[PDB]
Amino acid sequence: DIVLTQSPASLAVSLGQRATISCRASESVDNYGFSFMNWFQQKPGQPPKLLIYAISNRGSGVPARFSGSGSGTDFSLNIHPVEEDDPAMYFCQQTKEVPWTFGGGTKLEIKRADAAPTVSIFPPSSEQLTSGGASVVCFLNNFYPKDINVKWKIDGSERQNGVLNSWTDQDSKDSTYSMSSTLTLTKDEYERHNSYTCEATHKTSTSPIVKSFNRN
Amino acid sequence: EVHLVESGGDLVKPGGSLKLSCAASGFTFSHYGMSWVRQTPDKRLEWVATIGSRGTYTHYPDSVKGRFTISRDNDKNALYLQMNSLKSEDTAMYYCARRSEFYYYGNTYYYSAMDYWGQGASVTVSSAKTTPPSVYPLAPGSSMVTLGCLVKGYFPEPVTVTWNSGSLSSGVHTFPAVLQSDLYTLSSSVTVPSSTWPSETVTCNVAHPASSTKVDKKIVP
Amino acid sequence: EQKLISEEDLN
Repeated sequence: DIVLTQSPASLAVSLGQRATISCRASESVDNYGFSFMNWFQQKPGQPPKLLIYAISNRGSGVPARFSGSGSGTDFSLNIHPVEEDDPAMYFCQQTKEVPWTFGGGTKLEIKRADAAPTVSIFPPSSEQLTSGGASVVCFLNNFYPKDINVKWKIDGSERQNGVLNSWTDQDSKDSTYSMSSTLTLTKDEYERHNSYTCEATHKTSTSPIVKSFNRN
Repeated sequence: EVHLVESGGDLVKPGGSLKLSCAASGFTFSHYGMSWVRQTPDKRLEWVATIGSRGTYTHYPDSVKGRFTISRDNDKNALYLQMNSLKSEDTAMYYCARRSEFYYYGNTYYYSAMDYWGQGASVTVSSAKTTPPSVYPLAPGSSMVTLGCLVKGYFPEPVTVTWNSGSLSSGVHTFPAVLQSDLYTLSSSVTVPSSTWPSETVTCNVAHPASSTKVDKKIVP
Repeated sequence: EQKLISEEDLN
């Protein structure tokens, strides 16, 4: 086996700037004058797409913004300038011999201006309720950077059980991230207490953004 | 133009078997060698199989060596992947791809450049039972409003969420499902103007192919 | 020149 090491693991670049992802190989991929180095672009929810083949050849429909360079055991992908459409996963594959191994992948994100999250809080649904269930959903949408924190307070006290968090990938239109937090409780445990609060703390402020509701 | 469509994805208990098919079109199938590449939850892509154009030469990585076998029917423009003795580790997204060789300055070389891929076929190897999900609407507690759908207690992945059958695309956020003691759960949120809702309907379409499910929960105030 | 091709155009 010939394993490839991709660096960095992730990357944040402003619009118009240059993005430079590297790929290093175990053994030499050179041969006949070229190298079996290939780059793919995988946007979330989609199958990887061929970007480059044989070190520097662009795939069909791949703009000159993308270029490959390198020889022997060292190669890199270059994107200049970077556009809104690029945030995605990038792998470097080798085909000089079986197995044809893919690099670990490099995540590319657009670096933009900070944005405060838009918080919403939803009470268990009438159905989930008359089923013996109670889940409080809290949405923290379109914010930047990715790093954020949420806390759940019931009648004024943090809670660290029954909470499920899920982040979306960087949006392509507004480069913002979103997160979903869900507090799941029993119907009686829910009717027991009364005031449920969702508390977010983002770099865009020291004062937490809180949203809540009374079971009343 | 070039179109590859996969099928046959499903849940399978360990030691089982599955046969993935890949419908090819928009190019002379018989002139190219196809392949199969799978991707696990950790995102890593792993080449699994490849067959020659005529379908005489085939090869696999020590990974699925002996359990998998690639085949093709050029008369039916189709690629196949038979999987046996399925481990849980084989759970992943399976893609088929066309291969192209290389023309380097006046000579030709086998290259194995996968220039086209199918949408993929999710394959899960787990002893766990198949459970439809529970679809719960999420409306505001008390110029724009955010709504959402809750999808809890289903297995295995995946499920497909949609709002107003695709009419609502922007302002939507469908989050990755989370694993909780052999039961995934995920939510989706859509933000729209207070003008369209509740003045106009807002419904999410969910679907679990693993258990032939398909719920359409209209969100109500 | 550099380009991808079918296995058939290979020989």
